Amino acid sequence: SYYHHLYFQEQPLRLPSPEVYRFVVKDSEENIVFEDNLQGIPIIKGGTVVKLIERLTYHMYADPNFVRTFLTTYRSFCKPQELLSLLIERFEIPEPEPTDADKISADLKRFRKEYVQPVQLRILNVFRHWVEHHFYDFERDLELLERLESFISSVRGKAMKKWVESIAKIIRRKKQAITFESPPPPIEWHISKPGQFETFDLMTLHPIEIARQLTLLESDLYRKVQPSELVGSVWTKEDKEINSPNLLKMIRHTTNLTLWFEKCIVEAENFEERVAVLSRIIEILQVFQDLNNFNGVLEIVSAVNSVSVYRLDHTFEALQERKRKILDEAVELSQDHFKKYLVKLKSINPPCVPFFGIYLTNILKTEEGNNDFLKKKGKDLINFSKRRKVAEITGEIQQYQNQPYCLRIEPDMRRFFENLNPMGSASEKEFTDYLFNKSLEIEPRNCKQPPRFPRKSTFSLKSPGIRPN
Ligand SMILES: C[C@H]1CN(c2nc(Nc3ccc(O)cc3)nc3ccccc23)CCCN1
Repeated sequence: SYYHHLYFQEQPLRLPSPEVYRFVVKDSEENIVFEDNLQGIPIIKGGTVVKLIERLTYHMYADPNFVRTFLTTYRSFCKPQELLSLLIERFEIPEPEPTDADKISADLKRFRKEYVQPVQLRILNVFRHWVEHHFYDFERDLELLERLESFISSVRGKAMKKWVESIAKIIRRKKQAITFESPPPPIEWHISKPGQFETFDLMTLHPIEIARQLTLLESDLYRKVQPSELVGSVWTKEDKEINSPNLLKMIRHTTNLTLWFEKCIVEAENFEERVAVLSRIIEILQVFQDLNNFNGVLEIVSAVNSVSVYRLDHTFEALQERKRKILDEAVELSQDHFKKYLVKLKSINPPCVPFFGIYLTNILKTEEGNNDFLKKKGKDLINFSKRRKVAEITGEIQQYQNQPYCLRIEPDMRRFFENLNPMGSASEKEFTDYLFNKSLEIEPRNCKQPPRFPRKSTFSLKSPGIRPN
């Protein structure tokens, strides 16, 4: 009564009624649309969530690319509990009502072999991919895992036991949860010595080791970001702390470090000390560059572009020309929408830390420039092509996440950079206003030379340089 729709048309497969199994409703413009201008598997443009689930577990062929993109992006259109219920509903396939003749027929044998078993195995593959690559869904919702484990314990049949045991094995391993191929260089120390963590500061630590330790820290933060933290702009929305925890740590580290570089410059009231502070920051930038940490490079560029720093003409003119040329070459990476940076990224060799902000910007642009739904007369369809476009960008982020640095962690220095709090008790607005007022104090408008302020420390301003020892 219901049927599934090259050089010969074979007999149609008989299916159960949609009244008892939602997924066999005929495809139409009102429930699924394909990228027909794009090219063996048809590319899904959008559909109802029921049709997306049907195609996620399609009986005719496997679709690994859709499975991957779906499981990365589905939270922007479907809740995890809802997804599990839909997959279970998909699994529990009723057989077509036997005709007066059946009351095993050839049609029913076809149905179990061509439809039921393939769809059920597709679902088990989706479960496997789900727990393998998105197990945080199950850490975040213990009931979701209980439902899944209970369901797979109900799956009968020798043919499916190996899939069930493969899923259970992954769950087992997930619930349970540094070597060097060549010797990392010795940790570098300047004025602050090992263990003296209360004296740690921008000018007392070694500029080489500041850049190394910030690079190890930023590499770790970058590596831990999952693509679903970026989908649907969830890191800016209500539940951001639950849905984007690693992304937020990355963003907040960058905010704090950029403000700290600004603070170090503007609070150096003594002119010669401030020029030495800026010069040291440029040396840290150089080492970031040597390490291919372009996140760190552009954090420093961002800091010197802050108004309170940028307006310090006397400080930039007092820089050695050699320091000026290094700074300005890095600033030019960012110009014309990061043209030169993007050329450099495509050519570098690992390990590296890419500039994270450009991905965030491109995802926000894509989220804003595409509608979540395709508009229909009846129920509007989920715009899946939008999610694919976002997944393309998150796929780029992941290329650089398995690239460890041959550098030794310094635990005290790592804690120092994890605990930076340049704002004190000020709000961001208060702190920004404070920095600008301090800028005005240390280089007043139209001063022909900066006023004299006392030196802040009694140490040499001389850098140890960026040659490793
Ligand atoms: C004279 C500038 C001062 N300045 C900067 N100068 C330079 N380079 C520079 C070239 C020639 C020179 O004689 C001295 C410095 N690089 C920067 C990089 C990041 C932020 C600001 C600046 C800030 C205001 C613009 N006017």
